[PDB]
Amino acid sequence: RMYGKGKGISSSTLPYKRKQPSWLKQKPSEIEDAIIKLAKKGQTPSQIGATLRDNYGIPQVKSVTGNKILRILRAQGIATTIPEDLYFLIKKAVSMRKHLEKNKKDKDCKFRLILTESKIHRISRYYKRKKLLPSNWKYQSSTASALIA
Amino acid sequence: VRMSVLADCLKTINNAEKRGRRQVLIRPSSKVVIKFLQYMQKKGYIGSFEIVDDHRSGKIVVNLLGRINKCAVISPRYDVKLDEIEKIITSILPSRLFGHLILTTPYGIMDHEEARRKHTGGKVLGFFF
Amino acid sequence: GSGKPSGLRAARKLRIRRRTQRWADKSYKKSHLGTRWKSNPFRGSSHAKGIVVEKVAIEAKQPNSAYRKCVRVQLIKNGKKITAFVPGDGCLNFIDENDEVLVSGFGRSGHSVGDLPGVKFKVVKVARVSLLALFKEKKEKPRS
RNA sequence: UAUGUUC
RNA sequence: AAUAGAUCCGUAACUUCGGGAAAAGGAUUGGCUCUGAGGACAUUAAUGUUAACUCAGAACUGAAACGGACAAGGGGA
RNA sequence: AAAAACCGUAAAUCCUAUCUUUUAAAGGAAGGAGAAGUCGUAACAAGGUUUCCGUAGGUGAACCUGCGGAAGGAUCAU
RNA sequence: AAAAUUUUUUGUUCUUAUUUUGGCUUAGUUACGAUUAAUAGGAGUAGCUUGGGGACAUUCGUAUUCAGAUGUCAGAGGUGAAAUUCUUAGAUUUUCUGGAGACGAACAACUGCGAAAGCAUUUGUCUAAAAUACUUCCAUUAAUCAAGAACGAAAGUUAAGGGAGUGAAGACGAUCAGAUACCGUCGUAAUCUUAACCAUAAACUAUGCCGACUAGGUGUUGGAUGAAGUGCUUCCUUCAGUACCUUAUGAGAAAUCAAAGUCUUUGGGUUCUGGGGCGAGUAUUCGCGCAAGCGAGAAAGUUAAAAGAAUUGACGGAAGGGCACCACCAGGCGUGGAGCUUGCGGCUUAAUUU
RNA sequence: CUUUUGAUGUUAGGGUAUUGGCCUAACAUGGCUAUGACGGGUAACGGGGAAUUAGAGUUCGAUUCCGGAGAGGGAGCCUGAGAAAUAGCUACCACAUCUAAGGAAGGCAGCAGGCGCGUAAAUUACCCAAUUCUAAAGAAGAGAGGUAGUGACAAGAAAUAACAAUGCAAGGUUUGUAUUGGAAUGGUGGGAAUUUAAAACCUUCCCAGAGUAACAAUUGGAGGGCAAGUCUGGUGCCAGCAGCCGCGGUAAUUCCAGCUCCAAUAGCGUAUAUUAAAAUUGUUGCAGUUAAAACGCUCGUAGUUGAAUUUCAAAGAAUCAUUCUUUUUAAAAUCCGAUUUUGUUACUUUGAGUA
Repeated sequence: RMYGKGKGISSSTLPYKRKQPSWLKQKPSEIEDAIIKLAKKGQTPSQIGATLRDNYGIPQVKSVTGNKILRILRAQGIATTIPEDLYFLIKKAVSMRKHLEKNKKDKDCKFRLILTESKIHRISRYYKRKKLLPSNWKYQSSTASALIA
Repeated sequence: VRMSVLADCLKTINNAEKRGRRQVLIRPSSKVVIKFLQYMQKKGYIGSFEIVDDHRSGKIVVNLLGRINKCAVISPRYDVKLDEIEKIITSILPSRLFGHLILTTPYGIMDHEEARRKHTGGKVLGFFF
Repeated sequence: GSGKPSGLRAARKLRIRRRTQRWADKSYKKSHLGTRWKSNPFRGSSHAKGIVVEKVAIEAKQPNSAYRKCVRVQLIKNGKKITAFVPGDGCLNFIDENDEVLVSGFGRSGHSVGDLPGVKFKVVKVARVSLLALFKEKKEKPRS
């Protein structure tokens, strides 16, 4: 774990079968359109995959079609300018700062906000080392509330 | 963070045949550990190991003969010339008559004796005796 | 791990650690601190000539009981007052009150030796005549 | 469950 | 009585960190002849008209003198 | 050729400032060593108020007391 | 669009064009072109999930204390014993009412949460965390870290408020040879809240963080899996915590340690710290601080030990047993209370021999 | 930190033998730095090398050779191919010589030598014979250099005897051992050959020339560490010894002496420094619960370290039962069924150049 203690090995393990499940006679001719419609209706790719697994019964979009969900979203041009995890971290930091402004006596909240901003800086450094984020992206803490956009 | 995979592999091997369990599971397989294991095999220190090739950087199960006194890695992988082979050997191995100091060389994984007989010493990997 | 950086590019860290840490032992600090030249009276010399000021008896340590016969020497090289032990049974009588005397260390560098407290030097010859040549036997000529 | 030094 | 204007340089102890401070302490300053910098306005990137005194630099010059009169801190422990 | 002037090279001297090293000193205040010195008994046993930490105040001295800690406690325990 | 080749107008000299190829645009064709998804990490989703995690507001509880009332009358407090103190103006005690501040018992645990310091009345809101489950997403984004930053018990400092109880200082009363202490009565600062400082603790599991491996059992906390006594309770497996017991042909100087193991068969990664004792965490200097002080931090000199663990003994205003008239007790008989002999001390001793 | 006083760069020039902020003018605001700039210290000339090393390391290197710098401290300059020269010049500072007082003259960190300083270091010698340099180049010079003197700095070889007979001890007529008594040989003196520039030394030969072979070995110890005395006198907690532990107050195995013994030996002690010992500086290779030592805790940059994955095998000759040697097997350009290149670096292998 990045901060604190606890190994917490809870996760999801993909099946050995890499290919599309045999019982799925469904055709991949419209699964990408389904995810595109879902993203248009407004869903982050994580919950797009979750909704696809639950309500559509088509696990491992990568197995159904040899291309992964955020990748097809980018290929269609729908993908957001800020990656999902970084945006969620920014939202958490914005909420925490909004709370702290009212309660400056919340030392624990201040500490965890420092931790969250450290994570934000590390992951933004990674994303701008890749070309997934503009080189001038900084995350100043003043206008992050509207930076979600 | 595992850092070195072969170090953990050899430490697990060592603990295993110190316990004398005759069969040991090495979880993070790699090509380097595979070649190290084949060299140990060809020198007769282990049996017929089989790599369980799952879709997830699979594992290895190796049969032990109760035959290895100690296998270990050398970290960092010091680059050794052909000249300092003797200096490393008299400091690492228990005798000049048995034991193997494993080098990675421009011509692959090999021990000190055949590295000498083929020239071109390289980087040190580990040892077993 | 091991407590030390073992990486193939950790030579800077290891070297700096050793450089800082060698100041922690008495030997290296004593041999490499610039203080020694000004602190010790011999200024790094093995021997020194001086002028006898007077003779004094110094108490031995508590377990023993003796009056070690030492002399107070004004070093001509610097002008420092030192105390030098006079070896031998009746060698104090062999030295007068205003003579040139050659003194050396007591064998433990700057440390006291035996039950004698605070004495770090010993007389080796007076009036350029050896105390050994005067005491153990009169094999050499007497006092000039 | 008063106090009670030193060699 | 001693300088004392201005420009450039330099400025300690101590300190309530704001000061001390013009600390202390140095150099220069005239005249003349020049050089450089700092604006505004019109024509189909380029060419003309025109204004303040303000700095900086260089030659030359003189009985080495120039805040030439006036005006104008003595400092320090 | 003497001699003179002006740029330049620039020794040397002096003033000022700063730094470095060494060094005197009324008085003050430590440390170490010595001797059978004086006063008490602080610690080691529950050391006779368990000991110790941080902090603060007080007292001839060791030390005492308050607050919060630790067991290295005198309790591994209805 | 240019290069190469050739032909060529035409009096020291002016055209040209032809054909192959290096570069731009325009349909088609390639096996056209993206490695896993780490018992790495981050993000997400879900649970009549968990928790004394945090902040703000709010609620309750007895106790204590103050004030008022109430009934009665000699004491009440306190101690080893007392005294200081309160008390016919009614102390203490009984009952009731109102106020105040602090605290949050019993439940309460070798239990929970938190990075640590720390966190325990109710309820609400805000906020975060962790584990678990996942065929959800990204795909190396990670580990440890000089400098640097946040937090950091108590005490202390500053300024307002609060001020019951306790109580550094102080004042008395005791004890004692003394007692400025331990004990008692009182009592200022402080303790509490708010806003700032301070940045230190035996801040301790005296044990840095990440990773791998190595053994059985008893529990316990939070999830998830499967099954069964009665829509409901237990058992099985497993993950993540958290202790304990045993065991080591493992370690260690040993005490002991499941890590303090896998180390002369010495190398997984990384940070910090130490180098005999005293001087000394002193002096000096610098940074920080309102101050107290904090962080960094010597030297001269001095010294043969200091230090750790364990064994035997001795000792204990340590515990548990047992014994004795050179101990006491069921009980008495004497000496020193009476005078006298004798030995020794001692007393002047030519010697009163020792 | 540097940057007015050139700091970093551009442009133009000046200057130089030449490049260059080397300098000048204008312009721009750069240059270096926790991978330690800028400072401070060095009892710091650097290297070839030296000591100690099992391997790592630690310490030293003024000093044969190479490079640098200096000629009391600075600065300036002439000649010259070459000097910012110093047994060349000019000036200042500090010293210091002669003077008739007007003025002159100097630079041993060259060779000797002297004073001073010190713990600390040699002859005011001989010669250009060798090595080599300079010249008008055989023939002259050279304190370069060589030779000798002083020289227990270091280093090497190596005397202080060897042998025969009884007596004695040990042993089945074998070893050691106080007396005799003849050989051998240096040390030494002299002559010579020789050597040498001359001389000296070595070597060689010839005369003498060893019995207490007086031709006489010392230094430091004898409680332990550590080889060797509970032997004899003196002293009596004094004197003294003792690196450390300790000894010394009447029986001192430790002091002062004698005898004997031990160690090394023409050498042996002492002092200081340094290396090993020291795995007590630990990369190899230390330790951190309690011996010294995990930051109170977390975040975090530099640094250090970082999961797996992309081209695998078969067949053939030779030692002994194995080991060892050789060929190919995708795709793109090369040669009309065959002809031949297919990321960078670290690292590693071979060379080159190594006084």
